[PDB]
Amino acid sequence: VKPNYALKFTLAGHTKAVSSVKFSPNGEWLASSSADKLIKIWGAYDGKFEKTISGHKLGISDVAWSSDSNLLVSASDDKTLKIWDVSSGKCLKTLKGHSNYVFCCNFNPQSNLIVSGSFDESVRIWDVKTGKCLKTLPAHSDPVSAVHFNRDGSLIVSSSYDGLCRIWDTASGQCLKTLIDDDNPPVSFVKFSPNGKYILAATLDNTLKLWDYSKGKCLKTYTGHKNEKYCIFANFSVTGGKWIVSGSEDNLVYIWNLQTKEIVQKLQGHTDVVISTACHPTENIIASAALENDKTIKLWKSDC
Amino acid sequence: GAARCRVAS
Repeated sequence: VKPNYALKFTLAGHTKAVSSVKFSPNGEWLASSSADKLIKIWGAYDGKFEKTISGHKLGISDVAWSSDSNLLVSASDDKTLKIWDVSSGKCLKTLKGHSNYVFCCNFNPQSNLIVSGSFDESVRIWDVKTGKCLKTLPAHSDPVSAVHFNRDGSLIVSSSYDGLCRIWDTASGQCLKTLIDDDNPPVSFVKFSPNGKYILAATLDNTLKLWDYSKGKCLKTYTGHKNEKYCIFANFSVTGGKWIVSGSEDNLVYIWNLQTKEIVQKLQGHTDVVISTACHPTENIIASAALENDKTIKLWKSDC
Repeated sequence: GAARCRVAS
């Protein structure tokens, strides 16, 4: 069984590179962030432009949805995060305390906490309601490329250019596990699997790895794509066949069979590094987005 | 720009 993703929509409007795209949990929307300092909201099924959200003073590297689809949080070169009400476009809170670019962000499933990672080598945990920083973890010795809560919120996984992935106890801020691998190439992305047992980690040696972090064992590797330079998002696709999905520096989207690790599809049509991909929560839809020479988002749809 | 859209310097 292989998918047949085909291009259905191209979404123009960002005036610099996109940094990331995320589907809302309720499946209705796609949020995009860009170096052009803006967030844009689009119809997930027809690509219809919905609105522009502004207020960051410098470009944005990441954006994430709350579990009820009502809020966004963004991470910006201006050293802040911003919490936005999606329906009104208003900035509800500005999260201050990082001393360098904020690179990555995420809500916990409860949506009362935000986790962020920054060039300042720290991971910060923020209270959504008050906007205050609850914890600063001296998480890494280089920029923090990704941060993600597990399915029950008790754990955070972080990755860094220092070559490490770390698992943290949310409540205490304490490090539960450090995953090191080979010669510790920069770790450019990480997230938990949907069941919470694995982490998918990208490294800048053109490699994705599925880890049982619980035992410290690499279960799968996904290769054949180009990833040496940028922190490119990877995903679990679970609505049809079980795929791994990633952008690539050869301007393609790659799709691998999760179990066999074979490439099952390469999506062509972007004209620059596909910095970000997202998988729709209920339909076989991929959103992909690219850097400066392209600046567009594409929506692709498959029968399986 | 944005950190994610740049390479490490």
